[PDB]
Amino acid sequence: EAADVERVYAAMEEAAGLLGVACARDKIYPLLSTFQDTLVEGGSVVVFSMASGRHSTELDFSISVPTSHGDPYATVVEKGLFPATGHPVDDLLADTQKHLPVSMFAIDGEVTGGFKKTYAFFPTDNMPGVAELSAIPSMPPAVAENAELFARYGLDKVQMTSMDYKKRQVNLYFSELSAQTLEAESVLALVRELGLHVPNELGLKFCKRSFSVYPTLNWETGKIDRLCFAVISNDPTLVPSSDEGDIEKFHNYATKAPYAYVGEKRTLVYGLTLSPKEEYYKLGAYYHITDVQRGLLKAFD
Ligand SMILES: O=S(=O)(O)CCCNC(CO)(CO)CO
Repeated sequence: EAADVERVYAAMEEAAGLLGVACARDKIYPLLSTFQDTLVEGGSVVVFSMASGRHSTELDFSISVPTSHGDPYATVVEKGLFPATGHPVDDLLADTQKHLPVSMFAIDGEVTGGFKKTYAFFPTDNMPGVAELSAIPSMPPAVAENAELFARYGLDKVQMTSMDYKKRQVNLYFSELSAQTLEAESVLALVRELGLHVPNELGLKFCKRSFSVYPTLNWETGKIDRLCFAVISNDPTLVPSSDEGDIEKFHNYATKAPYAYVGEKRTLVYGLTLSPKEEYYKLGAYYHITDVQRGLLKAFD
C-alpha cells in the first residue's frame, strides 16, 4: 500500500545512509509502487546489501515477488520501467518458468542505478540439476559446458537462479552442499581449476560455514566469471576480512541496518566473492524475513 511503499523507501534510505550512498528516488519509487502489493510484512523477503573494496559505493536491494503477480521482467518492460536488451537474457526468466517449476520470483536493483536483476526460485524438495538447467534454450551455453566440472565438485542441486540484464550474466545458487564440497581441499581445487583468487585460512573457514555457493556465467564465453560463498547468521562480526576498516564498517552496518521484525535478531547474509583478480566481501541485512530464513538460521547458525 502507499504506507508500505513509503516505509520501505524510508528504510532503503536509512540503509544507504549508513554507507554514505544516496538513493535515486526517480529510479526507485516507480518500481516500489509498481510492486507495492508485495511490500506487506510477512511472506515478504527484502534485503539491502553492502559490499567492500571497489564495490562499496553501491547499495543493492532485493524484493521477493510471488509468482501469482506474474513474470516481473515482463512487468517492468511492459510498464516502461526497463528496456529489453535484445539478447537471450530477455527470454531466460520466462523460459525458466516454462521449463521448470518456479515457486517465487524476486526483483533486484541498485539504489543509484535502479532495476537490473530478477531471481527465479525452485521448490526446495524439487530442485533442478545442471542437466535440467542446461536444456533451457536461452540459458548460457557455459552452463552445459561446465557440467563436468560442477559434477566433479558436488555442485548439483540449484535452489534459485538470478539474471542480470545489464551485465548479461547468470548466477546459479547451489544448495544441499556436501561437507566434502566445502572442505578446504575441495574449495582450493575448485578455485584452482576456475583460475580464481586463492582464499586464505580465514576465507576457507568462512567457506566451510557456507549454506549456498554460486558461480557467475555469461553468454560470450564458457569461462566462469566469479564464485561466491554465502553464510547466513545473526552474528554481526563474521566478515571474513583482516582489514580493520572492513571489520568496523560491516559490524556497524550489521548492527544498525533497518529491520521491521523487532523482537528477533537481524538476519544477515555474508558473502565471500572470488574473481580471477581479487576477493571481496558482501553483507545483506534483511529488512523483511520469512520462516525460510528462520529455518536456515536453525540449520546453519
Ligand atoms: O565480478 S565483479 O565483482 O566485478 C561483479 C559483481 C558486482 N555486483 C554487486 C551486485 O550483485 C554490485 O556492485 C555486488 O556487490
